[PDB]
Amino acid sequence: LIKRRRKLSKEVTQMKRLKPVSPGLRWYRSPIYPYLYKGRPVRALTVVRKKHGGRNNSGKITVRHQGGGHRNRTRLIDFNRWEGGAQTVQRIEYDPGRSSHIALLKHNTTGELSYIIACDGLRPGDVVESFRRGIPLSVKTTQRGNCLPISMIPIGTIIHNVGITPVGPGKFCRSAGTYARVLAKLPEKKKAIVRLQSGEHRYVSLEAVATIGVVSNIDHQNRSLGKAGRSRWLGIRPTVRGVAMNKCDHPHGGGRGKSKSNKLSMSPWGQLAKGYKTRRGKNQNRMKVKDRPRG
Amino acid sequence: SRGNTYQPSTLKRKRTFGFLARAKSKQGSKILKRRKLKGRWFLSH
RNA sequence: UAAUCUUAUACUUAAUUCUUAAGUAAUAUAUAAUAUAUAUAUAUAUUAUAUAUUAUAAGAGA
RNA sequence: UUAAAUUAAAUAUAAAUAUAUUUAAGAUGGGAUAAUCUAUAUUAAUAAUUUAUCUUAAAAUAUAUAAUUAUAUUAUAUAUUAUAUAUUUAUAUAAUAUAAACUAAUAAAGAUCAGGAAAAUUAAUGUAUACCGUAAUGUAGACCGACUCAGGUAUGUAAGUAGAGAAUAUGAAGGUGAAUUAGAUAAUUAAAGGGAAGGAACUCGGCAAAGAUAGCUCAUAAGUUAGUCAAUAAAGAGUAAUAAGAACAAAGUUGUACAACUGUUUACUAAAAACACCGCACUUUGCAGAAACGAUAAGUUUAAGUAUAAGGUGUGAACUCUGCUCCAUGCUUAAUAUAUAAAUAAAAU
RNA sequence: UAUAUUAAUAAUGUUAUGAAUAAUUAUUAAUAAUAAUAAACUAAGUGAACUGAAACAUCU
Ligand SMILES: [Mg+2]
Ligand SMILES: [Mg+2]
Ligand SMILES: [Mg+2]
Ligand SMILES: [Mg+2]
Ligand SMILES: [Mg+2]
Ligand SMILES: [Mg+2]
Ligand SMILES: [Mg+2]
Ligand SMILES: [Mg+2]
Ligand SMILES: [Mg+2]
Ligand SMILES: [Mg+2]
Ligand SMILES: [Mg+2]
Ligand SMILES: [Mg+2]
Ligand SMILES: [Mg+2]
Ligand SMILES: [Mg+2]
Ligand SMILES: [Mg+2]
Ligand code: NA
Repeated sequence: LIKRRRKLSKEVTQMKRLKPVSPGLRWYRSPIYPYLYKGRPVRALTVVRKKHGGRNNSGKITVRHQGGGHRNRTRLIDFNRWEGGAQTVQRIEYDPGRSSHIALLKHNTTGELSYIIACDGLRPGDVVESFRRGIPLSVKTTQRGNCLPISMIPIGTIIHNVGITPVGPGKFCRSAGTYARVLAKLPEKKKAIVRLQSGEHRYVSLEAVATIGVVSNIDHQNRSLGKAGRSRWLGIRPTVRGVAMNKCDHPHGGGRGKSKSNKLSMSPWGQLAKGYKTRRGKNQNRMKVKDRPRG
Repeated sequence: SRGNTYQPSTLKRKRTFGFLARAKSKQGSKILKRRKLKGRWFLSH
């Protein structure tokens, strides 16, 4: 079994590219995941994702660049895990509404189904558990796939989903390939110190859930969309540069020929785009302990 | 080639400019009252 | 921290339902007495008196 | 999606109102059964993004000596005949019966861009079938264009012959031959056809107009990011054709500048070297976020997302690469240096 | 669905056992019904700008 595991670890995810018969196919690059299920999700666990186009309830675009991608079904995925008891992972699926893969768990006592975010090496046929509801010697608990309060995880262990409050769901490190690490634990204050994917070291409540391991689809980073069309399919409308506009529209607008107009890089609404911290003064993350690396 | 800007469809026109549409909203009510005060024969589509 | 803020989720009487008042049962908390166990202190049981029937949990917090 | 509509106190707001939440409205979609014609009422009980259907296998037909070769057939859609079971009406079986297209239904299955929402069964008792649309016009004299306007306007069928096709030719049937005619055809204009000898001498510039030696099957270099990308390569061949002899598809090679490329753009003078892009880089934001909107608020988008995400900024695929410089304007960290604004006792002239 | 529903009765047809259950008609009683409404004048909330100042910002 150990040998098999080792072999699996060794095996790298290939990067599929078609023959460059069109100039757009030249730079399309996607990771292959062959163990990743083929078919559909469970209709009882999906709801329609209703497209907004980046328009607010005013009808006005509030967030630019959002637009008409493919039709999409949202999968209700469990970021909570309040169930407890073993669960066999039936299959690992593609989720269009997030970068990570998702795993379909069947709970063994009941036969009831749920989706989780898939951990890195998780595979169909594996078994995981949840320990929100206490334990009912120790190392059997801590293994990639299962969730538990941070109070139960050994210091130094890499984890992915991280809650903020005890009663609350996993908010942090849910994207493809991401992960956090438990740095310290303070029982007296009821806080643990977690370093998040950015590198910030932050206080999190002790009873806050986390699931062990790294988020799956680590190779997602390297995928190269090959053509404009692909972005469009993903609901990403084109971004127009300030410099290509007129002063009425953007601070960078105007000028005969291309020119930054000796104006500090800034947004269309005038706030600075390089370096300027936007959360500042009184409002600020109290639980910040050690700051992120750059700014 | 411009000129043909009005592209009749009865549904759209009744729904947008119709009497019921006017009477349903406060602004619409104002308009109807205005037209009554002028003595217009036709208060809206 | 009962400052501020955040998030989640029984009967009787009197003017078919509603409301009041009395007591009694039920649960909780506070105070007092008695019995037992352990190291003047902690735990359990019984009795007396008082109070309650927007809440609970989580978080930030002068 | 919409709704002076709906929770002492739903929340917020100079008023108007706005917001989340319920309720109702809202087709462009979904909605039992049915020529062997069909009954929707009342009461009682407990679906589908796109796309393909190959290869194999099976059996059939011919050559040759069970096995090989070659060919077509292979999931469904009726009628006729002959059989066995309930009793001419039913059930199942066997045999017989073209082509290339199309339709619907069936099953199986490949791609990443991962593919709507919403209203149960049986039994008993029932049914007299409401309302409205229905002409004609609808690639137009009957709509939108001020006109009986060469413009704009959604869907299905669209006889054969021919062919890869809804190409192109004809046109069976149907429809139509018109609010201008009749003559004449000068100069001249428009839209065509032909042209000796020259072949770009024209002109800003081969603009315009010529120019196609198979549309099937072969054969196709350099260069290259290795993609018959270049390529529908040019040239060239096979079948057809020996100077008389349809229409339509198909019009060269090379160098340089600019931009990678397919795209988008000034509706009505500019389609480009401009925007976009895939990629590259910088940056803000830990979610009780950042960004945007919000007389401003609640609150919405961001997102049922969580730093491999999201917002902003520059550059704009890839290959070889990205030197030196924080003076200045910003941002950003560190302090000490250091001024000042409002806001206080009680007490002095 | 006020040629409404409920109750009460009365004549009527059916079923199961003089009494019980459902159906229709007829009288009596009970139970809700319909924001078409002025205009100017008055008070209050918010409150421009053009303009004038021979420019304009205090002011208007
Ligand atoms: Mg410009
Ligand atoms: Mg220049
Ligand atoms: Mg007009
Ligand atoms: Mg509107
Ligand atoms: Mg409805
Ligand atoms: Mg016309
Ligand atoms: Mg000349
Ligand atoms: Mg010349
Ligand atoms: Mg041509
Ligand atoms: Mg270009
Ligand atoms: Mg043009
Ligand atoms: Mg580049
Ligand atoms: Mg980014
Ligand atoms: Mg540029
Ligand atoms: Mg006033
Ligand atoms: Na500029």
